[PDB]
Amino acid sequence: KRKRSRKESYSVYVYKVLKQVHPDTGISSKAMGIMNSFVNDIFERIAGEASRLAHYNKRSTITSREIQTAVRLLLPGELAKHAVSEGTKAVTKYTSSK
Amino acid sequence: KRKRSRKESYSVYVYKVLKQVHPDTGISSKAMGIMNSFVNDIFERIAGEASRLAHYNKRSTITSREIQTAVRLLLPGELAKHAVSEGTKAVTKYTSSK
Amino acid sequence: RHRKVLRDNIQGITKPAIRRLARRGGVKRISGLIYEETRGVLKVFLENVIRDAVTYTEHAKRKTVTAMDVVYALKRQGRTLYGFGG
Amino acid sequence: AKRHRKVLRDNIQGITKPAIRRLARRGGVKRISGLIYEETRGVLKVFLENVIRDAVTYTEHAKRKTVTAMDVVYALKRQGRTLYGFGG
Amino acid sequence: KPHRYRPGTVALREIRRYQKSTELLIRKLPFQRLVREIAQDFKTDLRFQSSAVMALQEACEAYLVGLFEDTNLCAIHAKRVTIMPKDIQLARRIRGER
Amino acid sequence: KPHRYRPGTVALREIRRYQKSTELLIRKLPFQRLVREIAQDFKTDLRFQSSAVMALQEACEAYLVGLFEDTNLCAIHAKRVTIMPKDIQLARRIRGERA
Amino acid sequence: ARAKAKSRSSRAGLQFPVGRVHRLLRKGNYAERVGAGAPVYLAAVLEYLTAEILELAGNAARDNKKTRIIPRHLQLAIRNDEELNKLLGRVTIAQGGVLPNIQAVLLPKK
Amino acid sequence: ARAKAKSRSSRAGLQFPVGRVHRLLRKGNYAERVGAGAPVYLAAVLEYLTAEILELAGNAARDNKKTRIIPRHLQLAIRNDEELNKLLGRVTIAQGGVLPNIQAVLLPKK
DNA sequence: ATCACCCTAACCCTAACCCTAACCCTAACCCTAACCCTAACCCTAACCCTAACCCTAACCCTAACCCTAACCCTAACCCTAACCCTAACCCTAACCCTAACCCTAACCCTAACCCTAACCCTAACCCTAACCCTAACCCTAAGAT
DNA sequence: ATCTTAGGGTTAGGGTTAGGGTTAGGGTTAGGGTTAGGGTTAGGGTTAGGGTTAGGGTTAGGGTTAGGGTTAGGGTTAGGGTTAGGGTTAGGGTTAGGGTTAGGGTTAGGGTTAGGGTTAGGGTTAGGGTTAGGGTTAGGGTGAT
Repeated sequence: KRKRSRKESYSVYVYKVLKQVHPDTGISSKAMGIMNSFVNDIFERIAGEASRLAHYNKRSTITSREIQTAVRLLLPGELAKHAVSEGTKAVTKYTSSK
Repeated sequence: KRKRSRKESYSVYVYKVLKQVHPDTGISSKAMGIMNSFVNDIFERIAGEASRLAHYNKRSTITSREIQTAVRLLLPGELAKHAVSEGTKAVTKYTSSK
Repeated sequence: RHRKVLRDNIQGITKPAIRRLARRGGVKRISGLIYEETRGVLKVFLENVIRDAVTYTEHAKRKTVTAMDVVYALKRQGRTLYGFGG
Repeated sequence: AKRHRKVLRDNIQGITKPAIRRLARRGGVKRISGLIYEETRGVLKVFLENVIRDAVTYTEHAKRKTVTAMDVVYALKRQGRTLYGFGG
Repeated sequence: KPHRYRPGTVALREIRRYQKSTELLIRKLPFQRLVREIAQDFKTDLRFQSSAVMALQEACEAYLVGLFEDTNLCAIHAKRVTIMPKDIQLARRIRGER
Repeated sequence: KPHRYRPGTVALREIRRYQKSTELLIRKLPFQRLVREIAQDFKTDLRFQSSAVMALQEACEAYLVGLFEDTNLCAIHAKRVTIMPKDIQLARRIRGERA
Repeated sequence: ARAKAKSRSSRAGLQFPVGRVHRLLRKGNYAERVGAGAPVYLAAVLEYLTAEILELAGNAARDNKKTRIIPRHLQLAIRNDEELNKLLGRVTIAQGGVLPNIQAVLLPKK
Repeated sequence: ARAKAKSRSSRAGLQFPVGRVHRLLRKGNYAERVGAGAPVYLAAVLEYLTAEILELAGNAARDNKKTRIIPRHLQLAIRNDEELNKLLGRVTIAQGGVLPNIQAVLLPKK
């Protein structure tokens, strides 16, 4: 009955993305830890800004519009442009599948 | 039927405290605006830190202990000491009157 | 309805104004090349703040930039401002 | 029976002159004055104290006697120095 | 012959004068034109509240005054009394701006 | 005479060597003792994980290296190549640490 | 049937509003639940900080021979106290000005 | 009697988990409600940034003639890219080192 | 090393004006009381992770010595910024006018929440072999003379 | 051109860890039911932008000049490079015990809802604190002795 709680991470998805961008390259454990930290940091930044945006304008819901505005506020120029493009494409594809 | 929404402020309470500390002293409109900004800023800081503390320890409630720890984190030495003393005193007095 | 395009307004920040701002910062003697450098610095700062203010304004589906938009933009730049409805 | 502790004295001198030289070399410093070392130690001490204080605060809030890596990570994050590679 | 102050006397007098007051040191209308010119690049046919332009001016002047204090320190560090563009550049570099 | 490098040659060599590498530059045991000593006044009888001490060491070394880069810039501003305590103090004042 | 109401501010011996603070905590998306003593503690701390600043600002106003407090007095109070200056290091007070300070090297030599 | 389950990540054509991001948004006390398209957008953005950094780090790793990515390669990738350097300007990477920069005035005259 | 002379900021008195503080009404928000349910406390047990200790061997630190080059101080100069004055121009302030715009109210509907079953994905665990590190050797470019 | 040295390139071999493969349990997804947050339309106040006039305070440009920044030279001391001796840290190992964490059982504290009473916000108004203007005066700067 004494079983430790499980701990989730982004290792699987980071490895998938790595195998897309560089088919031959591998990654060390420490570098994977760095990538998990990075993903958590960015998630928190974007989610916090979206929360503040919703509160300022007296809305109860976080929608993709708040996410887009937060992305535009937090990322520098070309990064923001490309990230917005990727987000809009993903949402459009998701909605197109009913 | 078309009336503007009310605006809340801490002006009443700031004036009460001012009359406690300096009975023969007034305050201008701009100074009061600044005091409002200060109170809102400090509220946001303490409440955010308390929320993060509750999240780290897997607790669903913000209690006086979270507020105390947040105060100790956010304020310098003597400010933190005296603020903690005031908070504990107030909570004790509140509990005493059923 | 008609709106007119503005240009080269950075020269409106005159040499005396820059000298006054330096005086408040406790500067005694000023080189002649400071003024152009200062204009560039102010330009960069203002662009950064105004872009965020306009982002906040557009998110709300408004056309008028309010003081709260500026306050939020400054706050997220790391420069909190008191006295404008914070 | 019970495992008692012992006190520690004068460990700031453990940060030696060669170590400070190496730290300056990674910072691109070519020539170093003799009075730097003392200065450096002071600076370091201040930094450490602040971080450690915050960390201990976190540790006390959870009612633990052991300072973990996450306590340090949170303490550093709330001072504007985010650290990757130890969790979070 | 007519009275004439030595170089630096009037500068010290000006320092004492402007550190004693609180008014804005930049003309309001030129700053407003500058703000509108800058903003027209991001979006066309924008409107501004008066308080928005005033807040911008307050922030800008505070920023420049702080920068000049740091620049003065950098100039004094180099055994000088005159501030030069390299002093501003150094101050901004260390601040993390450039 | 036996071979002798001129002043600054070994300094440049060391700069290159230590900018190429990534290991820690402070000895682990003395740093751990310093950490425990500093912590002993905030609370008595504390325990530390190994990773906590390693995190502290990483953060401290990164901080010091950054400060040394800024100090080097301040020293070069005054037409010197030798860093002095006044350079550290100027860098810390401008950074906002007020020292 | 019902007892006469007492404000929660009066029970804690405070001037700041415990009820309003409690509501702002519940509606701020800070946590799922809010304890009974959290708003009391927070209101007490806010009142303390307000009183500190106001005392210093009143002294500043009296030094300039004024009855009212203006933003300049708040600025002087904040920047002349080490702990309040540290707490508000990244804050700009509108129409606050700066402290009078001239570097000793800039003063006339003789 | 029910259609075979398809992951929302495959519906959006992503590698990052839309469901997990949705849960993290719901549990993180960010708002009362979360829209259906928020987790998709956020997952897409996170994936793009991850791919961004990983491509640059893989290039750096190949430059030093190595097969795995270590934290040094991540550090080099971040500090050699202007926008990634700006985004992660206040971040320390463990075992990363620094960029090899020496001031021009320090180099020998001849 | 005072001293005459002269400019500037500060101090004081008076009219006046506009901004603050007091008052009144009222709608909204806080307090009280009854009810319910789940987060948090508590006590036990279980494993496990840190502190304490011994050994040892190589490697890093410390101190002394020799020397050079970087730093600091002085004098000369020359050019650049401060100070002052005048002509003119552009900001400031007060006023109007209107169209754009922001806010509210009523309406309603669809997107988000809630619960349940079941099934697919991800974390924990095992095991192997391939990338990385170590040791010995040789070239190779750069430093000092 | 010449000797010398230190980092880098090559090869053979060990070994650590990253990557692939199982298994299970729990977290995501589909399906159905409910409700209130937000989107839509109309209307109305309000406020920001554009135009006008007048004047007077501020800016720009030119002339005079001193003193501060720049440069070259000379001395000196302090920091760099080197070497031998010895302290001390890094690594390996073991032990035990105090500390962290899960698991089952309670309970009371916090959320919900409705009704009613208090209080804080909005709007109006008088008067006094602050400000503008005019007149001394006290402090401090500047050239001369």
